[PDB]
Amino acid sequence: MKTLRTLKISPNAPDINSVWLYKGTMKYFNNGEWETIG
Amino acid sequence: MVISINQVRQLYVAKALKANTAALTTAGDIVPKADTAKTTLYFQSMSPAGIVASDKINLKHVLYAKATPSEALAHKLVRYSVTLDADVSATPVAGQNYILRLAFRQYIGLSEEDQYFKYGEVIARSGMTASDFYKKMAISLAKNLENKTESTPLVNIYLISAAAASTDVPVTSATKESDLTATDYNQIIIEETEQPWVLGMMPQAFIPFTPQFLTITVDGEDRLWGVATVVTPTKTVPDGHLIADLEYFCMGARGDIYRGMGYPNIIKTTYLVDPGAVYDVLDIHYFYTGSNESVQKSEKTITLVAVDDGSHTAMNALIGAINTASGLTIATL
Amino acid sequence: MVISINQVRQLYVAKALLYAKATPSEALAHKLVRYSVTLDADVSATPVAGQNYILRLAFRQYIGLSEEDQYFKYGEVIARSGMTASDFYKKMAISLAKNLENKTESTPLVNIYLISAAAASTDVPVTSATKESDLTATDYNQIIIEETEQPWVLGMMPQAFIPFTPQFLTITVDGEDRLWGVATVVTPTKTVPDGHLIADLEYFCMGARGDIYRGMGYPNIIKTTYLVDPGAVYDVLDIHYFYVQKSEKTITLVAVDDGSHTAMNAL
Repeated sequence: MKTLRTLKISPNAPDINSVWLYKGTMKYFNNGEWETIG
Repeated sequence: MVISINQVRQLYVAKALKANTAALTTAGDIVPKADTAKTTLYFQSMSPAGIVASDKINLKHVLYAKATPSEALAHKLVRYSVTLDADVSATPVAGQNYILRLAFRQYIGLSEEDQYFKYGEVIARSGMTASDFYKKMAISLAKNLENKTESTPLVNIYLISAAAASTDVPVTSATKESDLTATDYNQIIIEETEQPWVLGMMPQAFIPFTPQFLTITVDGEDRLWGVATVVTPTKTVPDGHLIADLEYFCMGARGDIYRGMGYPNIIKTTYLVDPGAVYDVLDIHYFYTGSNESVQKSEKTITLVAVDDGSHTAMNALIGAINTASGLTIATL
Repeated sequence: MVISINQVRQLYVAKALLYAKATPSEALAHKLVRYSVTLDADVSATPVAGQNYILRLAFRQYIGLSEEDQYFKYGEVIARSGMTASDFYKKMAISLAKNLENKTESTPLVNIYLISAAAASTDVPVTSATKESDLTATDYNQIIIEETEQPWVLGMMPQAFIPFTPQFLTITVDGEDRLWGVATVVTPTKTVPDGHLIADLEYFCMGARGDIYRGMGYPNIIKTTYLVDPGAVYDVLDIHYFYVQKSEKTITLVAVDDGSHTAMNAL
């Protein structure tokens, strides 16, 4: 469905078509929220 | 409202039923006259300018005679019950846009090729239930459809509370959701409305409709979000705007065909149908054959309309006066 | 129809009373081929919710005589999230019946049945008029596609059949494309009776003694009364005899079968 081609290492939140990486927690933007992977 | 004819058709408004020619005093009186041999039937009536008789019906040359009630000629308005499709999701999925396309088919022009579409849209929220969906859907539909400065009204929108289930909750463009406080809404009723009417110039016409749904992305699947079924009709357009058009046409077979044309230089006909009253119709269809070789039939009909109040009082007395005079067996509605 | 002869074959009807051997009516009944269509448990026992499930029937001998006369009829059902195994077999048997057993098709192709899990020996018939409300049960374990009896004209259109093969397209399982089902030739249940094969045989073998120009030049013919009813089932006797060089000869005796083999065991 929705393909993501980037992974971003930032304390802040990236653009919503990117993966949020911060110190050991991975997040992604699904259904209007940043959804924690874990 | 121009109608078809088999051949010429004459109408006589029965506003009061008398028993003699001498009792005809007010415009709208009628009396069925016949022989004691029952070989000729005619209707003497009181015109707005004197006594006038109808044509002479040969009682051997009748084809059919039938009497139509008022509720047979009342148009049942079409209702459509819009609900959420339970197979797709019984609750609104969050973040999806719920668009509904109402497809009108006989908008202003006379064909199915003159079409019109009105939309309503709801973007669903995280805690939006089914009733809060139907509230915001009907607020959005009535905001688009029933604006005050439209050319004509198209459809009426009605919520139904699941506790009531038989009383329509009217939703207009002025309606706020502060007014709609019930928490159990299960459907949105969309129902067609009665178009305007001018006698002779604008006939009684209706714009039919169907609700159609755009697809939503439910679980990675583009599914259309709802179903629209046609529930049984609960309203009727009364007979009065149909009979006044039936009199406006049939008063040119007796009277003037030039109605209004060179405007101050016209004969003006007085019409005895009140358009805000229901009527019952009786169609005596008959013919004429000549003597030896003129055996072709001149198949014509004489219409009689009587105003009726619930139980058909004035028509069943009209038929009872015709049946004892003519010897016919017209059935009583 | 035209048969291959050992220089002659003459049929005599026993309506009332080298080798010789009687043939029962069960031997001359074409057992209609049944295929049982299921979902294979290797891929999934549940319909995968995003996939299109398409079944292809590959007919042969459709209108001509060859296996190059190939007819392809399709059934399809897209699975949903809440679809069960019994909702799949119900919705495909509806989809197969609209394509195969509708009003418009020029010839009968196949019969479509739904076996229920509670009634394993009872097959419910599905046609194009059948709606999803009629298939009320929630335990459907397979779909049966069975051959049909084709139209038959006496002596002008013989008894022949259109064989088929249910074949499956590929669904995406876990990122790989695999076939969604298994077709299995189970043992046949219903047959085709002998009345249409014997009445064409009696139509042919009576031209051996009588009129060979059957209806050619229709006002000037010799009409021959045929003594075989195509609505019965017949047991067949078959005596093969001969006459330096032999001239081999055949006699065929048919009699009505009432379920036991009387009137041919009485002959």
